[PDB]
Amino acid sequence: NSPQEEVELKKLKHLEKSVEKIADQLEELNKELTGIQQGFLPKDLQAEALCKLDRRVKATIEQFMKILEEIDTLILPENFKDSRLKRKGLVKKVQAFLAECDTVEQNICQ
Amino acid sequence: GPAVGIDLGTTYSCVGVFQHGKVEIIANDQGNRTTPSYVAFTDTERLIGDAAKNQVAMNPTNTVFDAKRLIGRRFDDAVVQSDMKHWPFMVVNDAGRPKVQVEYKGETKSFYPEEVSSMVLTKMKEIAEAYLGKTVTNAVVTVPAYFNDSQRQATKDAGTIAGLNVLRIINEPTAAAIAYGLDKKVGAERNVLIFDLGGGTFDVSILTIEDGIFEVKSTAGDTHLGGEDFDNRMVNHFIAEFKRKHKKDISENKRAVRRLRTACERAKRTLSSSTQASIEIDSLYEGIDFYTSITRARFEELNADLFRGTLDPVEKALRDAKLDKSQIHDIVLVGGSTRIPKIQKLLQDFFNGKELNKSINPDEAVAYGAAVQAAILS
Ligand SMILES: Nc1nccc2ccccc12
Repeated sequence: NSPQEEVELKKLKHLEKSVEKIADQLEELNKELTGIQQGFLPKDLQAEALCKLDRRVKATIEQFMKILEEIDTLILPENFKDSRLKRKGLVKKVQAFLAECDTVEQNICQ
Repeated sequence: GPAVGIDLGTTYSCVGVFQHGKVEIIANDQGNRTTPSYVAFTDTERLIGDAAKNQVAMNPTNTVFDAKRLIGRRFDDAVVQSDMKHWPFMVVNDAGRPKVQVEYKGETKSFYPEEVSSMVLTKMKEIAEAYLGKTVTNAVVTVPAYFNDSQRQATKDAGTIAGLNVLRIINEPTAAAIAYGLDKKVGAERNVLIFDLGGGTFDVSILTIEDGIFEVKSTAGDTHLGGEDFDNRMVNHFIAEFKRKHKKDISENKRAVRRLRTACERAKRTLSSSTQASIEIDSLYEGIDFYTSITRARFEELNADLFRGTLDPVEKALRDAKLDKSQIHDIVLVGGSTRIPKIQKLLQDFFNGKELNKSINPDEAVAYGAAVQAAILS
């Protein structure tokens, strides 16, 4: 438990915070995806309504990617175990959200 | 306000102001000393610079760049047709002239290359006004030495459309030479070589400076050779390494490749100050954490032919300028890629131990000289 580790752990707390902010946008898109599928819109209008969400899903994908690129700049030595665990869990969370992002893409602009 | 110096680069543009006996390189709204020469068109807005580049993976077909490769050129130009292959956006014919075609606010809209470069210049004018807190109209805009009458007039028109009073259109190698005050240097005529490796292009120029008057003696270099080629060789090395270490091919996972590329781009930069670079990319491909390293020596070997290949246009420039390598008074380094110690060593070894001009940031050297010229013309 070195002080120099708190610098790295704080960086990861800010990165985790930023991930929650992107995760909130993904959840709103999910509420709109389900919102069109179980909504009042006519069949032909639904296809357009679903595809209009394409800019936002690509925006959410890009943001998660920029977060990964930032996590990928961190050099965490072997002793910094708590920081390597936070970095593994955050990368895994972002990648599970990216799989959810891809699921939304599969259900739109078909 | 005062007059500014603008380097209107292919990938990144740069703006400088001469103040308090020194050139100050103006930072943009995102805090960057260079602004990407990018223009994005969307359903709701037109983005310029960093904002345009940040959404390039979201809206590739409607994000324009490399307009400098099209400005003042004919549609049927060999350069135009060969670069069209790599652009996600559309380049269309309009009575022999190229236009960029994009979807903007729901409708199909076309723009001339100088209309796009004028949006990029309006941004650099704004950047300068945001720093100085004063209105900027007067500017010195740089162009490469090989640019013709049409290519120069197109750039001059891009400044006119941007609301600038273009004080002068000057050559990039001349600007870099002004930055090092090679024209103030006492004595007879000075034969100066400019080594420009940066901004996706490579240009070797030979100048003659006699009593403040510059003369272009020769121009050589590869139009499509830069930092991106030195990155590829590192990316290939790592994909081959992951294959040996884990028997997995990451080359088809676009996101994994991008993660490796970004780490490679940074590791390259580190190898200019350090001898070793370290990469740690968790769950790169199929949950596999990629923990690796790359020495400066290794990077140099992977790019050995490419780095050496920078001496071919140096020799071709000397042949064409009818000069011996011993007859060169000054060597100037410009463009981010000149930062590589091997590039500097090979060029210094070739010139039998002559000290290169490398103090001024290679990314900023052309804007530095343009800012001196803007203050001289005022
Ligand atoms: N080291 C290095 N090599 C090429 C381009 C660069 C750009 C900016 C900083 C460092 C660079």
